[PDB]
Amino acid sequence: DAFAALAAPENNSNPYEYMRWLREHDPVHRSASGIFLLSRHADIYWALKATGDTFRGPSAGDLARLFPRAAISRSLNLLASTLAMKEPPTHTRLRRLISRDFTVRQIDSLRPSIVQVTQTRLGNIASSLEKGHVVNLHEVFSVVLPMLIFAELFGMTQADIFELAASIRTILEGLNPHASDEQLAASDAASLEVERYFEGLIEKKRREPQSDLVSVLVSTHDDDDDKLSDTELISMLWGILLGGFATTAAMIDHAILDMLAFPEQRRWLEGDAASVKAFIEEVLRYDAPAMFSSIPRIAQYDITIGDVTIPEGADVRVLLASGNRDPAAFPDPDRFDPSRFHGTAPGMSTYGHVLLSFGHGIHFCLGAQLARVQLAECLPVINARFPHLVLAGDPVREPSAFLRTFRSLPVRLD
Ligand code: HEM
Ligand SMILES: C=C1C[C@@]23CC[C@H]4[C@@](C)(CCC[C@@]4(C)C(=O)O)[C@@H]2CC[C@@H]1C3
Repeated sequence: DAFAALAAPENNSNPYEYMRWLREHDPVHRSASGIFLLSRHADIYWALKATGDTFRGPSAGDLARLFPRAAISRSLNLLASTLAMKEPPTHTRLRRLISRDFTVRQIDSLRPSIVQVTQTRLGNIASSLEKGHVVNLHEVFSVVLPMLIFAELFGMTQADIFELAASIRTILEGLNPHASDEQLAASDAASLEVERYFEGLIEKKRREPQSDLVSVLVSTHDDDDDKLSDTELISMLWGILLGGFATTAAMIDHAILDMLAFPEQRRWLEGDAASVKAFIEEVLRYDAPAMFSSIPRIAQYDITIGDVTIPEGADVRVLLASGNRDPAAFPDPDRFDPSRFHGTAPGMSTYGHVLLSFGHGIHFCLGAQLARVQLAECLPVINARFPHLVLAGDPVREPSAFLRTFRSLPVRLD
């Protein structure tokens, strides 16, 4: 069972050796649960692009058949009504309600806050590091920047997002096939607390609307529940919150760790916009924040791939991280090399193969530009501010079945 392999402590630090074995010996892998896992870049790309007809989100019947605990799991039923589980026209309706605030144009208008938050945070980080303290950069920068920026966009107070960060982490870990009974229970319970917060937040924004995404969603719902039902509203709030910062923080963590691990590639962070972006794309390819997606893709046909046949109705997952290191798509895949993404469109290598960390197709990440811009603003500043930064020991990873997140990124000045 590949999902238990990826969650095993042995493979927590570097799971790519197992992923390499999986691509070569079982690329269309059937787990013990009957869930399939695609590890080759070309198959992952096809599955993502084919979502719509060949693959769809689960119906009511699929949900009961594949997730028998669904009637009992608050987290699973909240997921079932997010737009990531839907196809057009429903998917098109939901996405258009939220896409404006994530466009290039609107993300640009956040750059002053990103700079301000970055400079304010670093000024305090510098003060502590010049005394010779050790700083958990994950805790005091990597999570803080996207939490604050997301809260501003979404309509949450900074106090709210910090109060809920622990609930978010707990919810996220229950969203994978290897989740233990305890993790699933804890996830459902935290989803309840998050849902109660949003009930309070909805009434506040109903009575006090601002230029934030939650206010737009609530007014849309209040005006016409066929544009956004009560079920779709609460799943959207819960879902966007889940996706709003945890993976961005992990990207920042990975970027800092790559900065310190490969001093030769650090020069890319000192160049023009294109050179900085190229570094960030290679961070995303080299170690995706989500190894695979919690989102099920249900086969609408028997799908024969080589000698393996995926039966109709089967849940299929995509190992984004493995496709990112597939030598058929990225030569010398274990080399960290920003030149792959220099001068090209975002996510596209100079040889025409895409990174997969943001997905592809109808469910391509809504927040990709928001994530990329935050790191493009702060990473060159970190690099210039602290040239003598080093690790003060091994980073402590958040043990996860599928997310590549950290509990600590301990640094100090040399
Ligand atoms: C580096 C940071 C991020 C990564 C690696 C990431 C990853 C992903 C992936 C892999 C998917 C597709 C999942 C699938 O197709 O099964 C996705 C979709 C999505 N992401 Fe991102 N995400 C990031 C940041 C964000 C942020 C900051 C937001 C802010 C709202 C966000 C919102 C969404 C939404 C709404 C979708 C669903 C889009 C749709 O179904 O049409 N993500 N993300
Ligand atoms: C509104 C939503 C935002 C979304 C983005 C993708 C994200 C999840 C699924 C949470 C787990 C990690 C990750 C990266 C994944 O796909 O596994 C999240 C919750 C539900 C939907 C999709």
